[PDB]
Amino acid sequence: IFGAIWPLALGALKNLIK
Repeated sequence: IFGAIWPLALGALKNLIK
């Protein structure tokens, strides 16, 4: 599920800033 972990890595940032 590597292709599913990258898309989540970008959300981890938007969650910290918003």
